[PDB]
Amino acid sequence: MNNLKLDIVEQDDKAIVRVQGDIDAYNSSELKEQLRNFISTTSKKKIVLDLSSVSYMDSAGLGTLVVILKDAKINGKEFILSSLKESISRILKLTHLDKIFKITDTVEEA
Repeated sequence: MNNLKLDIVEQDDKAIVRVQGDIDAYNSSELKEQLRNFISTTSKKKIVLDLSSVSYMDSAGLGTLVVILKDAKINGKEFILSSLKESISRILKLTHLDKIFKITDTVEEA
């Protein structure tokens, strides 16, 4: 219960958010609406969505990142992701999302 979490930080000039959970319809449901919150709450234009705890990501999870971007552009901000597992990494390049939201290995790319 209450498995999906988000570890938002801004205090070093980058809105880094360690997602804590995997992403199917039990969690993409929630990871979405909380990340749409995050995009509004976060004052840093630079979001680094650190997926270092995600491993599985379903089609509802894919569409969620596409939601998060569109809310970024509403908010006039950047949207970047980080910490790509073999799965997750593939599932960003699988729809060319790696050019849409960039991607980074680490904060040294971000």
